[PDB]
Amino acid sequence: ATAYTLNLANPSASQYSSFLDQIRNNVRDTSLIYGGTDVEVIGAPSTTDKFLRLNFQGPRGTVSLGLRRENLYVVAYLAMDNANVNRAYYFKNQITSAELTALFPEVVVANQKQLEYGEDYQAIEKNAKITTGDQSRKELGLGINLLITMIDGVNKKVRVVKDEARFLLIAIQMTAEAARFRYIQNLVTKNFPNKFDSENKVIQFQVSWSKISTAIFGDCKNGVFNKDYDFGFGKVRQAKDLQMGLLKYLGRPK
Repeated sequence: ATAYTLNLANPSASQYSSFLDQIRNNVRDTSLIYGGTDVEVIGAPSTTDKFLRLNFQGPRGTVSLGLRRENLYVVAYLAMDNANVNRAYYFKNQITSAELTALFPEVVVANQKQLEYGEDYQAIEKNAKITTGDQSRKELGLGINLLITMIDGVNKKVRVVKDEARFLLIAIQMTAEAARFRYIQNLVTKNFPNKFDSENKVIQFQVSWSKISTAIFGDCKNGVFNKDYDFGFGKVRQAKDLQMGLLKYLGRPK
């Protein structure tokens, strides 16, 4: 229903940051305070407003992303094919035809296609056909200019799973992940708008969202963890050092 647009025609660091804040502010429950921190926390699941639409506006067209408001998981994407026909591709276990019709009204039922692979990084990465290093998303790098290049691969083009998968990897990280982790946001704005190398720390943050959220929710007092934690990149005792942007909903603080 609700939609936010990122103007990639005339991108600026401030616009990107405000865009992420709009996502955070949309899904958060301001009454939720985890571990005595000021970090935004996603609110309880809604049965009336389940999805959020993100529009990547470019000079040659617009590609859209659909995310679940309850956890920021990707559910689908919209892009015009080589015949300028709007088409929506979705993950079966994430959304239905009726909901997809409401999310992307410009796409007719016949043009709704269920993706052949899973929504997890592993499944998408295998279809991305990355041939160097560990062959994971880390090998693609990050950045505004990279996102623009990836969009060109799906915008008004014949669907190629390799290009589609690569677009999803970058789009998910530049939106959902950047919303959750300020460290990721800061890397993007620091190198704005250039493409740059990703890091082990970037991946380490992503795989430990739940662990980090659980730690702040139930083992943290006034921003200080009750015991040292290590999520892969070193010992942390203060939640502030994690530079979190959005915590997973785990219920209300006890």
